[PDB]
Amino acid sequence: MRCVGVGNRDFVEGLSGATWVDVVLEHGGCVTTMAKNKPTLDIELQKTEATQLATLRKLCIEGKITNVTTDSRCPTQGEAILPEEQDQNYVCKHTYVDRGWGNGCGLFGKGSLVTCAKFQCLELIEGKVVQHENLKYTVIITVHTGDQHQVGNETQGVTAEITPQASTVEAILPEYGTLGLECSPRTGLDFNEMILLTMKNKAWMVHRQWFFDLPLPWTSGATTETPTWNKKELLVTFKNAHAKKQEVVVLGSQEGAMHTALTGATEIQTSGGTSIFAGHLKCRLKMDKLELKGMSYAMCSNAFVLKKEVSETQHGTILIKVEYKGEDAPCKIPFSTEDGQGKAHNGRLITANPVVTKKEELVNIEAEPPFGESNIIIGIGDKALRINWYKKGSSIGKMFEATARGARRMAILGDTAWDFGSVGGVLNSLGKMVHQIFGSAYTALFSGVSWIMKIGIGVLLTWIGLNSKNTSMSFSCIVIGIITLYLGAVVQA
Amino acid sequence: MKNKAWMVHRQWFFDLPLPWTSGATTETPTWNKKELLVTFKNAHAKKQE
Amino acid sequence: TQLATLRKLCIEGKITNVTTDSRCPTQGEAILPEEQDQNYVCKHTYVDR
Amino acid sequence: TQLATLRKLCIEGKITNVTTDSRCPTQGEAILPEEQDQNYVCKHTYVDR
Amino acid sequence: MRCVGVGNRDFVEGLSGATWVDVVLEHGGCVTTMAKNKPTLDIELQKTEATQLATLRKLCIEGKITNVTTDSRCPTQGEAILPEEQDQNYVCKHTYVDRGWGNGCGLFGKGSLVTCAKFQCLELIEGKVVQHENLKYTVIITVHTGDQHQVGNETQGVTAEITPQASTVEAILPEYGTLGLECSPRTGLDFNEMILLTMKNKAWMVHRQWFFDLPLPWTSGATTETPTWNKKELLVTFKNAHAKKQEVVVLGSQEGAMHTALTGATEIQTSGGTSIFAGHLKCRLKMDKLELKGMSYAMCSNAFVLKKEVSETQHGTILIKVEYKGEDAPCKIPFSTEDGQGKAHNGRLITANPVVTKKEELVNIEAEPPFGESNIIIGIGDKALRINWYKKGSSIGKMFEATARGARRMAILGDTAWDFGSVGGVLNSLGKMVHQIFGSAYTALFSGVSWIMKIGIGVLLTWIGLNSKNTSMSFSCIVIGIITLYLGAVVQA
Amino acid sequence: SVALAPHVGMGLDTRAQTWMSAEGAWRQIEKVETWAFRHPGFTILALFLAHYIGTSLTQKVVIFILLMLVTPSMT
Amino acid sequence: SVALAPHVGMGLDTRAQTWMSAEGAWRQIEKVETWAFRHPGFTILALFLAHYIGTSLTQKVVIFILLMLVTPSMT
Amino acid sequence: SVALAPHVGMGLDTRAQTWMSAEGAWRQIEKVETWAFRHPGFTILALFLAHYIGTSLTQKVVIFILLMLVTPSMT
Amino acid sequence: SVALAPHVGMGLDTRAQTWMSAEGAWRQIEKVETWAFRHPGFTILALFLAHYIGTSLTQKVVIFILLMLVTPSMT
Amino acid sequence: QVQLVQSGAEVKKPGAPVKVSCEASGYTFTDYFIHWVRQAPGQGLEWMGWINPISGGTNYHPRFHGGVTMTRDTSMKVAYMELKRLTSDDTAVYFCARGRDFRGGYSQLDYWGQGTLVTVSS
Ligand SMILES: *[C@@H]1O[C@H](CO)[C@@H](O[C@@H]2O[C@H](CO)[C@@H](O[C@@H]3O[C@H](CO)[C@@H](O)[C@H](O)[C@@H]3O)[C@H](O)[C@H]2NC(C)=O)[C@H](O)[C@H]1NC(C)=O
Ligand SMILES: *[C@@H]1O[C@H](CO)[C@@H](O[C@@H]2O[C@H](CO)[C@@H](O)[C@H](O)[C@H]2NC(C)=O)[C@H](O)[C@H]1NC(C)=O
Ligand SMILES: *[C@@H]1O[C@H](CO)[C@@H](O[C@@H]2O[C@H](CO)[C@@H](O)[C@H](O)[C@H]2NC(C)=O)[C@H](O)[C@H]1NC(C)=O
Ligand SMILES: *[C@@H]1O[C@H](CO)[C@@H](O[C@@H]2O[C@H](CO)[C@@H](O)[C@H](O)[C@H]2NC(C)=O)[C@H](O)[C@H]1NC(C)=O
Ligand SMILES: *[C@@H]1O[C@H](CO)[C@@H](O[C@@H]2O[C@H](CO)[C@@H](O)[C@H](O)[C@H]2NC(C)=O)[C@H](O)[C@H]1NC(C)=O
Repeated sequence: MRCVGVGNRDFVEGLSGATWVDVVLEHGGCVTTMAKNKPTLDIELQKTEATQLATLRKLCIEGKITNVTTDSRCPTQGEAILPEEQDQNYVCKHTYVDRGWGNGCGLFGKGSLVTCAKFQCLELIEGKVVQHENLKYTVIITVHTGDQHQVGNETQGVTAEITPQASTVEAILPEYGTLGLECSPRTGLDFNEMILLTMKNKAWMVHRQWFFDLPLPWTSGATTETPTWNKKELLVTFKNAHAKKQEVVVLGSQEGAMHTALTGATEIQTSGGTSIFAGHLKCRLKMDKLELKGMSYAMCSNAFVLKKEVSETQHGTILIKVEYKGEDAPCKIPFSTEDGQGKAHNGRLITANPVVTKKEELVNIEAEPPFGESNIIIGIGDKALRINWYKKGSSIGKMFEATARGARRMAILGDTAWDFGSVGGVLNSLGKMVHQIFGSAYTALFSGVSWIMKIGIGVLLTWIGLNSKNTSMSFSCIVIGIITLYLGAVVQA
Repeated sequence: MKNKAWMVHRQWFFDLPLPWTSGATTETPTWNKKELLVTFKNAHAKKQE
Repeated sequence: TQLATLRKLCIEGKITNVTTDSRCPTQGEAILPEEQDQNYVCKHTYVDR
Repeated sequence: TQLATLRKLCIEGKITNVTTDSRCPTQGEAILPEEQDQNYVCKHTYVDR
Repeated sequence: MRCVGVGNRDFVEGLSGATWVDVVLEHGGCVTTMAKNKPTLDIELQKTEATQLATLRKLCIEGKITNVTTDSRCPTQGEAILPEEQDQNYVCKHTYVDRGWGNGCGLFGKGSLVTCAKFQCLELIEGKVVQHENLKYTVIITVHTGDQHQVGNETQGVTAEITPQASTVEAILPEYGTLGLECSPRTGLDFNEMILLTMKNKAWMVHRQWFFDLPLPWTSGATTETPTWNKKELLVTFKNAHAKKQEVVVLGSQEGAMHTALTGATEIQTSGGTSIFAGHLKCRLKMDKLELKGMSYAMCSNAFVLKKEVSETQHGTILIKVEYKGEDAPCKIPFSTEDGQGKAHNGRLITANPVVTKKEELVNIEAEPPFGESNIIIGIGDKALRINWYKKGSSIGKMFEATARGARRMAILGDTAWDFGSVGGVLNSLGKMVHQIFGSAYTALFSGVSWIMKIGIGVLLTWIGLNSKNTSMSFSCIVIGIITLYLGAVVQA
Repeated sequence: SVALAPHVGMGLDTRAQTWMSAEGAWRQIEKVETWAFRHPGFTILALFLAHYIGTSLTQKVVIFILLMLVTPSMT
Repeated sequence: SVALAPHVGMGLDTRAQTWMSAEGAWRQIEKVETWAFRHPGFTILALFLAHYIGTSLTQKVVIFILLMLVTPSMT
Repeated sequence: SVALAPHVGMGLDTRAQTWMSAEGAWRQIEKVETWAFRHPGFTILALFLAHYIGTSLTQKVVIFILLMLVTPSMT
Repeated sequence: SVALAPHVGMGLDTRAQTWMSAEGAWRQIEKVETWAFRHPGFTILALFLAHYIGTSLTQKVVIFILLMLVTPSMT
Repeated sequence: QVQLVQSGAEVKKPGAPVKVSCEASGYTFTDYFIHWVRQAPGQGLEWMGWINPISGGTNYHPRFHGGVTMTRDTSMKVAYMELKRLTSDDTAVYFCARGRDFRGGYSQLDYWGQGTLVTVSS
């Protein structure tokens, strides 16, 4: 939705051939696609919502206990039995207590005792898996037209629905042609192995095999009037006291403990129909049909005026707000970036065709300036408005920043990050394959390791590598330890 | 607790990650270390809830 | 016979009167007038503007 | 021109009211109703009694 | 019992051959002195109450610049002179400014100008010396009779005033005789080397040289009109604006910087007299003519009943508040202790002679029980009130606490800390002399070292003593280093 | 959280059964077993780390057991 | 209990902040530090065990750290 | 006077609490720490200076610590 | 306080004379000299420390200068 | 009730010191200034100095510095003032006013005295 200053905009430039670029869309941040002689676009995945949810298992968190019973036997006579043990509603445990002539038993010793009490859960947690083919990926696509109001405006764009039923969708941009989206909704987040529990008005996305390993009593989740709770012994606690009688009490509301146990699990919106944020999509952008607006217009013959001071985005990109004081309203904005002490055209536009649409309307021109001091000219002739700017940093700075950004992208996305901005490529595909193999091998080893334990194992691996005489083993241990330290320091985003 | 008391060693009840009070039977208490209950989610680093 | 309450932790919590102040990136830390109020609990975060 | 003031700083001050309340050993901390106010500054200290 | 539960009291027991014990009386905490046949009595120093202060000099914290007059002479000529330079009410500075034809001078070049500003300084600090001739001391002495509402009562006592003129006094206790105080205020504190500086309503004790070395204008204190200041430029800054002219600006109020510069100084009182607190002196307690309260009193024959829960003070001394239920009013309480069904009588009795004065007023006794469980008996027959106390602790722990207390005393007090419980011993005197020599040599070395720099120097010195082959100095360096670690961890009381 | 610091190992031991003695005696062992059986891959990594640090078999076993216990519990 | 098995280390990592990421990142470290500072006696026992099993200094340090981490966490 | 010369080094001391002891105890170290955080390059410069003058680790460490204590304080 | 952290060394130098340049140029040196003059014994102590920590003459003089500079400013 | 009452009308010849006084009562003397304002016959009001009786510091007007002296004498709560060498020109009525300590209260004066008029003639 035309995000500028989001800090995660991830510029993507270039086209492989047949005019398409492969990009990966994530909830946090955009992608900015600026090809030659095509309108630039600031695309992102806005929200993913599951239309219909199937409840698979429902644990419970609170519990009320009623109808406490108790049967006892003399020591030698064996195990005590209540008729209500076979009732699935009741939960109970056998204990051994001492009996005697004061307890009514004729023979001294330790006698068996079982005390069965009713059980029902006041509140429940309601895990409900998502069918992977009832999703709805909503990609919002702005046009980056240089309008007056859209600088960071999050309500302006074109909406395209991406579902596994109809993945390829041509989003008709207004006056810019029809962009072609060939997407892959089936390879995002693997919702098959996720359960998406709901708690109470606060849902979360949880990995499938963990919700099956919660020490809470479950149900079938069959929307039945009277449920049959399994493993009810987890809530109710049976205290044998001084080994003379057994008393049963409920352990209490597990809401806080469950909230604690959900740390590291991405949250999710559940207002109205569920809407899954914090997801990624792999839409491939086919820009065959994207035309420009003003390719048929003329050049402006009059001057420009700055209406808001220029500012630098976190990614080094300047933004310019000019107003055209001239009579030929449909026009083009001449834009040359004069370098310091030389007229070298080193800075390039990020708005494909800076166009003034009306005399009254303002226009936002986005442009990447050179890393040095660089003037910028917005007009024609000697009365041309000249913006002076000093972008700070070095090209080595951008290289380091891009390397760190790509390392993070590979950390969250994994093998899929190799396909971000990947215009075709054959070496890139081989890198993706080898990364797939190594990432699967690493994920098998380091699954379920903590924030700090990953760093500890990485330090241990590095120390082992430094002190390994075998050159191959030493190099392997050092290399894997460094990346383990990185993953430990970036995990739990 | 609430109608269920326990005997706990002194130095552990002073080391519970829960917000305390003076215990002065005051009408309006002053909870200390309230950050243990409330959780601040920065979401996508664009707003805090 | 008689018990002296020494400290009282709390277990549940209700939250009301959510406020928020923001500053531009270079302008520094944001301040709410209600930070000095012991009743309120809050944390500073960095967001993009 | 058009400077935008921010982060006013106190180079002087005044105290006006000062209230004290102390409690006995193993009776917990000694809170005040003014502790929750946002204009009162105060510190806990132990005193032999 | 004016001093029971004061948190810093420390017992002195045992007298010399002439039934005298000397003691140092610090403001924080008292001294409870007991002997074999003398009544235990609380002695606490209260105030020093200096009078007739002479003011040496007056530092002044905020000034006012008036009558800014200037004179500029043409370049290649003598330096500018103003008549206000000779005046002692004015502050002036010489500088060089650029003078051309536009400034009026014939030939170009740097010209000299002066700006004499009339210094008038608003708020000032008065530094006052106290002479030993008029230094005072008030000492409250309380033989803690078994008396109702006397425990920790600061309002009850027999004051004794000890000034350098007639330092030796004799405090007439109302019933137990007359204690003698043959003391020396000369060695109590270095009031010759101190300055009392009074800012607004507050004041402090500061070292004389530190006060004289303060960067603040000062004038001799003679209560004269329109005083002449010295070193005025400490509150006047002259700024040369691009070597064209200069202006005079007074700095401002040095109150906050002065309060920060006073960290480490001990605060004092000013309202209602000087009344310096935080002092200390050394008394020699002459208990020759003290007598107990009727050693020949007939022993009580009726039982005693408790009236307040027995509470253990910080130092482990029990407090028993009993009411006598008999008719023979003047009698001496029968007190005895046991331990594990054995009358060990290891429990001592601080209150020397527990006599019931009136039989209507309840009487309270302070006793020191043994470290084990002990049963305390306050009667003669089977009507005897029996108190059992369990005193948690160990004798080794008691020894460690006493050693730590003694070290803390040897840190607050220097060579004079060896006379706290001295009975004029031979070993104690030799220890005092050797500590005097070593402490003089040490504090000569570390005079002025801060709180953290002392710790750093100590750890460096112990590391040096650990790596020196010459053990003759390795041991010395390690000992000095540990002493300095302790002093750094104790300083800034 | 609060549950992460159970009141176990303290000096107050009496005759009466403690609160959830039977349930709380084996919860740590059960959670360690569940994590280990749900993440079998980490077993070989723990073996690898133990084998390249333990010179003797006793040190190998000690390090392997400690790594097996610590990682689920730090989770 | 439930809190003893946090949803950390699983394969679901995204851009958005997880539930109690900031709070839950350091809870284990904080509880280990609190237990260690409240039971200083066990430090010397851990040192003793590490010293009589670690032939080399690296093994000593590894065993000592593992013992320091495991015992509060098994509590 | 100026705060540059506080009355902390004089030998005179007593039982009573000194003026602004609580703040002045750690004021200097807080200033040194905040200066070090503000300007981290001088850490590298002091490392280089200590490494090119200190033959022994004791010499290098003492020079580094003194140099990192002087610059924030002598400013 | 605030006076202990002066605005010295911040990269905002210009041609115009700064506020209190003349005084603040030498306040620190005056403080060091007056402290080293009012407390002569620390000169002996610093000489001892430099002699017993400084192998070479340059290391000795560097240590001595740093010791005589840090202590007046750490007061 | 808080009020300031002067010493009373005084007359002296040129070249003779005069000691105009100002009584203070009803409030804490040490917590407020005495701003000692002046007013010539049928002329504009002219402030000429205030003193802080908690400390005794004096902030004279530049015109009157050295020519006048002011003493607090907090024992009797009486803010005295003296003129070193009274001249024929300096004939006026000298009010004493109460002001607050802080900056906002430097220039606010409440509970003025009636004013000791000093006539100077030969
Ligand atoms: C320092 O500067 C002040 C002014 O800021 C000087 O005060 C001045 O004092 C003279 C004293 O004779 C005043 O002159 C008189 O003026 C009145 C005006 O009506 C006139 O009637 C008298 O006959 C006499 O000429 C002068 O006005 C006054 N300046 C003012 C009030 O702005 C002060 O003298 C200076 N200090 C010195 C020079 O030592
Ligand atoms: C379980 O306990 C409840 C109440 O504790 C029992 O409810 C009783 O129900 C009968 C008729 O169904 C009433 O006449 C009684 O008054 C109820 N008891 C009350 C209200 O205390 C119930 O019978 C018990 N057993 C089962 C199997 O539910
Ligand atoms: C974002 O875009 C919308 C629509 O383009 C802007 O809403 C317009 O606002 C202007 C003036 O602010 C009005 O004249 C239009 O009528 C609005 N159009 C609508 C509501 O459809 C909006 O101002 C832009 N900016 C923000 C921050 O939302
Ligand atoms: C906190 O929120 C409450 C409600 O959310 C506010 O209560 C309002 O109180 C005023 C009068 O006190 C009523 O007129 C409003 O109708 C209330 N708002 C409601 C009911 O939504 C309260 O003012 C807020 N602030 C504080 C400091 O409590
Ligand atoms: C704090 O002190 C001020 C005065 O120092 C108190 O103000 C009082 O206010 C009431 C009316 O609100 C007046 O009737 C009193 O005369 C005032 N006191 C004095 C000494 O004049 C104030 O009540 C105190 N407490 C608070 C919370 O401000």
